[PDB]
Amino acid sequence: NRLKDQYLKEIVPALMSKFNYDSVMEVPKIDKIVINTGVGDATANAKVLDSAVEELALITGQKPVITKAKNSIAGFRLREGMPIGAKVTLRGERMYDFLDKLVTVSLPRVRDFRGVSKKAFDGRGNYTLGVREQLIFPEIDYDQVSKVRGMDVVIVTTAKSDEESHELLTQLGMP
Amino acid sequence: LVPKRVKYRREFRGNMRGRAKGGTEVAFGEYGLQAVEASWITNRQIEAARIAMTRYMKRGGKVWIKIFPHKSYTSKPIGVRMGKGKGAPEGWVSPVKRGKIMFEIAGVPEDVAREALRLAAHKLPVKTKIVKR
Amino acid sequence: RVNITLECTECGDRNYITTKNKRENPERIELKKYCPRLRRVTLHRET
Amino acid sequence: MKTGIHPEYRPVVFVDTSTDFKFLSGSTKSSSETIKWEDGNEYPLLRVEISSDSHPFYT
Amino acid sequence: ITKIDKNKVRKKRHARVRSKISGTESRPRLNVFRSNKNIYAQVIDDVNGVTLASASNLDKDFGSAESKVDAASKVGELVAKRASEKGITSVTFDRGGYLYHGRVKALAEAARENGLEF
Amino acid sequence: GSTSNGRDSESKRLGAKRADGQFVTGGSILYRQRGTKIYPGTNVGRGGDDTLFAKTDGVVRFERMGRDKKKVSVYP
RNA sequence: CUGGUAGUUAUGGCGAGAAGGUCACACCCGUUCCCAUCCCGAACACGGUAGUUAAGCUUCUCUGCGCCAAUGGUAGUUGGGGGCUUCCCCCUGCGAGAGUAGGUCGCUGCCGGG
RNA sequence: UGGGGCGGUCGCCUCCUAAAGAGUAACGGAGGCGCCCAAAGGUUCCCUCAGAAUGGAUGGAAAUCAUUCGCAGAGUGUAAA
RNA sequence: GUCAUGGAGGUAGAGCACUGUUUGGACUAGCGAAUUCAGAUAAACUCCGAAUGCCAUGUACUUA
Ligand SMILES: [K+]
Ligand SMILES: [Mg+2]
Ligand SMILES: [Zn+2]
Repeated sequence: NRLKDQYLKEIVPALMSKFNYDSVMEVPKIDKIVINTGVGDATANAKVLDSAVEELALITGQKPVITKAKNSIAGFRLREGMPIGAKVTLRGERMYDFLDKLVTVSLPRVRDFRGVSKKAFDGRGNYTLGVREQLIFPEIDYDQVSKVRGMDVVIVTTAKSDEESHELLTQLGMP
Repeated sequence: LVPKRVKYRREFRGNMRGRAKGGTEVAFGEYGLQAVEASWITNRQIEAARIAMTRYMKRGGKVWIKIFPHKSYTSKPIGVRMGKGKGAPEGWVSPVKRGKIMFEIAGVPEDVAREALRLAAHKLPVKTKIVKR
Repeated sequence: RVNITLECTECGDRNYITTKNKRENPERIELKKYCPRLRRVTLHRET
Repeated sequence: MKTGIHPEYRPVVFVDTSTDFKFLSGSTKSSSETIKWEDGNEYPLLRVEISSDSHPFYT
Repeated sequence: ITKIDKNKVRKKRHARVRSKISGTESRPRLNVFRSNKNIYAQVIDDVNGVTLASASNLDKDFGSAESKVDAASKVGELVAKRASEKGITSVTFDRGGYLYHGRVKALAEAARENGLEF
Repeated sequence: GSTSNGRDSESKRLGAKRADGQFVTGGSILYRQRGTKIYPGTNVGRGGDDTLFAKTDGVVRFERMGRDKKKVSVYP
């Protein structure tokens, strides 16, 4: 809503000026956001899995998806078929809402804020942030948490080069 | 020289018709031994020839062996009759057709090269000649 | 696996033979098969 | 948009306890509070710590 | 992020459909194209590679345009009438890789109501 | 001394059963195979164990579809 | 000129460089409705057209890769005849694979609109 | 049955030998079978694998997530073709 | 039987595109796995591929 309106009003001219694109369609835009939990301790107690399910369903507000192994690993006492993680995807305006909440009341509310490592881009134009402690969530209280399961927050855009992705990401608050 | 592993432990003996398919030119060194006839060459013969020709040069220059003993052969002991399956493997052999270069050397003058190749050719069961690139 | 006979529930005719696994299917199998006597499809049950 | 199945989240207003910073965004919990800001509509209120406005790194 | 081409995957599905359905002289196939605005229908046999009838949501007359669906029904009506005029009575429907759900389904049903026999 | 080998299976008599350009009657077997080494063409069917058979009367033609494959047809 | 839909062993493909247009096509905007997501109107489905050729798409130019490919020679070989038989030689007919000269940035058909 | 004995073998399937149709022997060279599946069968609709590079908490070369490359380097109940 | 025409089929030869075996450099994750350069090898390897033999068609010529 507000973030989308601000972006479409300002960043589009700002980006079309800062890089001189032939057409406005070349402007890199956010596409989707993926929140992945990752749970490698499911073969002893399965309550960890559905646990991760409810805190995902609260922090995001929609049912996650149970993901299972694509092969078997003897070392990790696995065979094919273990539900071994959960994930959520976000698109559109709700994506913008999550982005705003993270940049205002979640990232600033972290234990420390020493910026965001500008070299963590994949080399194509997408970004990944790794949350270690689950208690940093605004709406989730740690008293009902069993473990600090980190979240991969994957931010994908239509930026051909990492430079434009950095422009867009730093333009919207947290660098 | 023995292969590390093989897919099969027994193999047909084959034949040696025709001129060598490839390897009939000196490609790494300046001098080479060329086969004039066809023959099975075992790994004992290769080792003996190599030691002779390397000792004559006093570990100077470079030597390339252009044949490998890929094939195995079997045998039966004294006192056993015919039949009851194939025998047990004994050694490893390379079938060498006429025209094949089987040893190359470099890094030494004419005299040393030719005398080393002459010393080596007397350890081999095949009729040879010395060629220069 | 074991051998099985399927009996028509309206005639008692034993029309079909098949197989099953007794550990996976401990019950009596029921299938809807053609009955040659009545010339129509009828439910068949394991004997 | 799962018809009925999806969990219920509502637009809620966050209030900072340091500089009285006011923001509006979706939230899975309404915190059982009421406000009359953002003329034309009403959103529930939530009390939290310093937001990015009062962040040491953002200032 | 590469954007998927709708027409490429649609043609892949269309080839899968065409694995079974092929139009002959006695039983030509009725092929349907659906764009973002209009709807198109052809009646064609594959033995000679020639189409025998056609209709579109672009002709000068029949301007009833209400939500692209009754337009599809009108197009089906037109193509059925023309095919009957040419003597075509039995056809095999080619959905063209599209689902049998909306505008395509309406076109097919409207053609069924008239002188066509699916 | 023992061999520990010595087993084999009976030969199954595969390959072409009719010639190119030959007149054939309906139901005749044209080719026997494992897998579709040759594909069915016009008026030719594929059996349950990959056998190719004629469905009508006509003349047999072995033909080449796209570069790497083959088929067989029967034309009246 | 363009949209749809076929045939043809990639000489038709991959790659690179540019032009073009809401007449068609597409991206795009939205989710009331039919329908949909192991979650997501992303796709599928439906309802419209503010912006656009940025991409798909169409048109033109490149041999870089890929693909196609002679002629001569050689290997092999049916038949006839000889050696000094791990094999080799001669006469007649057939005749590769590799390598190369060279070719290629497609060619044909039907329909609806400009 | 390269005398007989001892040892081994005796039915079926797949490859090589087998000489570019089919067939073809030896106490020749290699392996499987004496089952399984109520879906791992029928049909309708949909879609695509192994591996690698890069970026990220527990997590480590390899577990889950994201992008790119990727004609099959995977899979096909089980031996091989 | 020969001639003309059309087919199925992977041997000889050859090759390294897959699978095994293998030599010398450059470079190398760390004496040494991968990548590349050059050069080898195969009954149970094949991106290729004959001569012959085989199956048909003919109204061709001869012959039983
Ligand atoms: K000698
Ligand atoms: Mg199956
Ligand atoms: Zn009955």
